[PDB]
Amino acid sequence: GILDTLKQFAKGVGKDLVKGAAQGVLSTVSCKLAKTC
Repeated sequence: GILDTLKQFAKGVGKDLVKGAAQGVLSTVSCKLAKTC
């Protein structure tokens, strides 16, 4: 349903964030003075 629909994309504009967190990691996170990575 609609309540699964928004959840699907949310659990994907959340994977992209987990992917964004899972980018460097230490290089990005440490590099993340003002997100210069």
